[PDB]
Amino acid sequence: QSYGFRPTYGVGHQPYRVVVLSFELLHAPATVCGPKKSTNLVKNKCVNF
Amino acid sequence: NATTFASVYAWNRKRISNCVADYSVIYNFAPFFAFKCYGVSPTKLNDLCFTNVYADSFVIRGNEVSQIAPGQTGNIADYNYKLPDDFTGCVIAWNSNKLDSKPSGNYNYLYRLLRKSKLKPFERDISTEIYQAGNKPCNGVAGPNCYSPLQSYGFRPTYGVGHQPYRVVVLSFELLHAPATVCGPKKSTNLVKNKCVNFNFNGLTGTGVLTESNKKFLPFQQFGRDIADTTDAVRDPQTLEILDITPCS
Amino acid sequence: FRSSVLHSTHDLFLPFFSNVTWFHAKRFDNPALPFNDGVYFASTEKSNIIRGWIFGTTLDSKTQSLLIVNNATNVVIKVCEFQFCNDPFLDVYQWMESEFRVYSSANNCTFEYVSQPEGKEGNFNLREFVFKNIDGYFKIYSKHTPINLERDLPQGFSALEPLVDLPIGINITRFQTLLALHRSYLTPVDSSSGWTAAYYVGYLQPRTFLLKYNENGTITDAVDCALDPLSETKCTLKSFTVEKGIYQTSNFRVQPTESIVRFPNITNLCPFHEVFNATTFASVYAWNRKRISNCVADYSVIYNFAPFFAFKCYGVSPTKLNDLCFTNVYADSFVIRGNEVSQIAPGQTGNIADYNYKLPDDFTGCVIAWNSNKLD
Amino acid sequence: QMQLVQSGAEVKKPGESLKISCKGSGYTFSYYWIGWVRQMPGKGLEWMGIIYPGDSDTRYSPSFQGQVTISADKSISTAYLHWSSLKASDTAMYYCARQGDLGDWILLGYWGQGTLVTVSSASTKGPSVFPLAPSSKSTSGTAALGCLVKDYFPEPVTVSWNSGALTSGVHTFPAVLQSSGLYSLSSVVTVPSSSLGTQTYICNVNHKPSNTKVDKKV
Amino acid sequence: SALTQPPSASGSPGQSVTISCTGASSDVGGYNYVSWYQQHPGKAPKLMIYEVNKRPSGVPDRFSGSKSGNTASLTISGLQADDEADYYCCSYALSRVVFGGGTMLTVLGQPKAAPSVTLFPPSSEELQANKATLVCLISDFYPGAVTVAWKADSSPVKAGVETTTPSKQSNNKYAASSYLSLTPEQWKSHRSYSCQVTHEGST
Repeated sequence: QSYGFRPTYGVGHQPYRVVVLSFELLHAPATVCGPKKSTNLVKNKCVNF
Repeated sequence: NATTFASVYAWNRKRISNCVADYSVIYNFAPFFAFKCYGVSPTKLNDLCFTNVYADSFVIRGNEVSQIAPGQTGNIADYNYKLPDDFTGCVIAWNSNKLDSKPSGNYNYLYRLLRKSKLKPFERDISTEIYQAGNKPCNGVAGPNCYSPLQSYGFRPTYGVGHQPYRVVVLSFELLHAPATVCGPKKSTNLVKNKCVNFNFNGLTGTGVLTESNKKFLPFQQFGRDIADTTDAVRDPQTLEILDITPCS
Repeated sequence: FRSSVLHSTHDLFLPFFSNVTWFHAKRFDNPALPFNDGVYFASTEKSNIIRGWIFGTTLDSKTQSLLIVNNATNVVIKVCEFQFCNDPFLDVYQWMESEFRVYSSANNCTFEYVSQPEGKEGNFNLREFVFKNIDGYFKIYSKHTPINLERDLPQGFSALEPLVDLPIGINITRFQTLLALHRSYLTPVDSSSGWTAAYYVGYLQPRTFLLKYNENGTITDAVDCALDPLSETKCTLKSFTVEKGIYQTSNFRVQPTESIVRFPNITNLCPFHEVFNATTFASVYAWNRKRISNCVADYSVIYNFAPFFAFKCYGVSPTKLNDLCFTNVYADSFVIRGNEVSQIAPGQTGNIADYNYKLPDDFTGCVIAWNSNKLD
Repeated sequence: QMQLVQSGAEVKKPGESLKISCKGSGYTFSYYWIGWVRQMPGKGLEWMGIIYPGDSDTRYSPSFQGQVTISADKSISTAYLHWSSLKASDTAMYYCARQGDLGDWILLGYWGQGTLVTVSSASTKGPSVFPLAPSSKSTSGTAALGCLVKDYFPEPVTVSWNSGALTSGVHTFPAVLQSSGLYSLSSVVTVPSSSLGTQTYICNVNHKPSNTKVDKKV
Repeated sequence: SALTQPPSASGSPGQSVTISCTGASSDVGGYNYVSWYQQHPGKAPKLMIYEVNKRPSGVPDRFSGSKSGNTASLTISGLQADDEADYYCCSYALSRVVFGGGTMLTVLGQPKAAPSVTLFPPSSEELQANKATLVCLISDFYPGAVTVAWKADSSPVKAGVETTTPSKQSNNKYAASSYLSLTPEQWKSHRSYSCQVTHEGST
């Protein structure tokens, strides 16, 4: 059965929503990443990566 | 569903026993922005039994809801209603501005602004003794050295959050291995014995083979623990038999 | 339940070999006894005379009190503003129609409990009771025992059993004992009746005992670790028999103390007087705000002023101010016509609170005012 | 000065979703709970439901959870009792109330004037008059004359004599409910047998709902 | 449990009377959820008692209330000729208003009296059609209970008969109205119908 909202309702009775962003951070091929710009692949030297 | 609770200093304890409480039937009432249980979870209640459960009811001015918890300090926690550190219960609250407030100003709730010392947990000090800060005896009425402690909250619908009246309910229960009186809407299965089976007695779960030993308990004993505090005996809630729990092969 | 185990526990018990008192009152006008975190009770009378107890803070109407008394075949417990008389006795209109002359009046009566099985124990000798008030709960234990010895407490072990655990929420510090006069005739309400027409008292203490359990589940021996060295070693060895030697370095020596906090005080004074001493304050539309900081926390200078007609703190209590540490304080001041004070508060409404002096919902402070018809 | 005013009387047929009002003044209508009470003819009071004009918070009686809808307009401080699929059994007096400056939040200290409701499925039938002439065979003693009014549903049906004259000696008896839903009443007047037909001895029955003026003799 | 009250009560001016009420409820807020409302004939009720050990402001001191166990009491120090009205006890403990069944209040009136009787034959304008009515007039009796019976040719009739006896006005005596329907052929084919009161016996 269906609910029903109305503007005149008070706090709590107002409508709310929910979102669940499931993630997976194990060592696997990446499909989504942040806006971190990619630098150059310096090789053969002690560097942080 | 009551109309008017009591004050924070004269909170009314409502003892409850010989029943089955389906705590799920409490959520269908006014919103519960805080349903914190400090000794258990708000879900494992309909699966456990209880020895003695009580319900404390009182209204506060909202911004003091945080004081109703272990280790809390403040006017309410020090003079009106204090809870121990070993508390095992659940605290519920919700706004009741349209119930416990009036535009003309309500003066039926009090909070005992002052007191000689800090009130102890689960105690009540509704005595109207006028506090005396000086040395000379008081003249029966507030004076330069004695003041009226029974202050009041002038609740009004125009007030804002933190000042509007909130109802608070404190449900406390002792999960000790003592005779139970409230268990929930749980069902009961037939008794099996002499075979490895799971058992769910009044809150106690585990694996073992019952044997109905000759342990002669007392009228107030329901469980027996071994050296390792591991339960090895149990009393039947539906009969007077004393079963002996032993680990399976 | 436990069997064939030597358990060590810590709770308010009665120290063994203590200096208990034997009360023979017959004599009325006996002051009430104290409640030192638990008391003991015992008697060997088979006439069922002593059948009640009174408990409570000051045993008056001004404060709640606990009343326990047996009946023909039942018991009655209540928590009310009982006005216990100087001689609380249970009058009887003789073998029937008893009267509760133990108190004069009791109105509030915020609790009642009628068990109607609590203390009868039949009619054929010794009975021991342990009382305790902890966390608002009033615990009671009891054990009926025979008597086959001279007129004194017999030896042995008679570990008591739980009787009831009910809430009172009272600061019990004094108690007494009840008994039915039964003078062959009804007695007036006046105290100090005809006593012409025998119990023990013991006060509990925080201790640590080593308890034994029988195969049947009943206690049969005990040990008070804090009684004598031979007892504090058994508790550590967890055995009631101690072989020959130095088997235990029991404990160490210490001495308690007590003192105060928050030195020093002579570091500086406070300009609090600058805001309380003035011939004329600022107008309501120009309320003053005196910033205060870098001083000493002492508001006692406010106690020597005239009585304050209004003293409404909305933060904490006004007395704690002389204890807490603050980061800053603003002592505002102004004058109103007396009745307009009802508007100077969070949430309130009115021309004043709306256009001259408005406070936020998160305001923290105290509102103090006093009459100044002669000065202002 | 606090005061309340509700809608006037109402007489309609079933099916229609009637909606009566309960207007008040002299108080902060937004912060005082309002409600309604039911009372059938000859019956006592019955709680219908309450509303908090401050918002849409509304509590309804368990037996009247959906049988009616209560609304209020905070902009004008006027409560409303809106129905839905009225039934012939809903005829009853309805009082609205509120909580005063004292007592619990649902004490219902102040009350309204009331609103009569009749929602039967019977139109405004007109009354039928029959002369209860005296028995000419037993004219001894005092002769009693009267008229029998029958077959009228509405209440406003009334009777008079000589269009207003002959106030004394007249006796109007209560009405009775018929199996068909209509009503009937009987009135008489006792006069000496020798004074039969003094001036007119005429009956007068009026009915505004049906607008039927029945002036019949006897 | 629903509230219950006595069917009614009686008294006289100056006498102190009392009314009872049973079936109350309770909650954590106390046990003083009892209120009495006095509703005069044909007008809005009025609050008389709330918090039985108290009452609203301006309420005359002629009324008083008290409670004992699951039963309440409404005490009145003195009745008046204008105090004739209904009274209802109401409980509002569990956020649910459950009014009472109602109890009537009256005072001693006029002593007993004999009832009046009068009968007429079918009217001349009704016999001309298939609709005839038989009516019997009774009034001037103090008791508020009476039943009317009909009979023709010594044969009682117990079909299609209705009667009511409501209070007409402050006359202090009730009045009854009875009706009976039949066809015109049923009248001319039998003797004249007679009316019986059975108020105190034969009539």
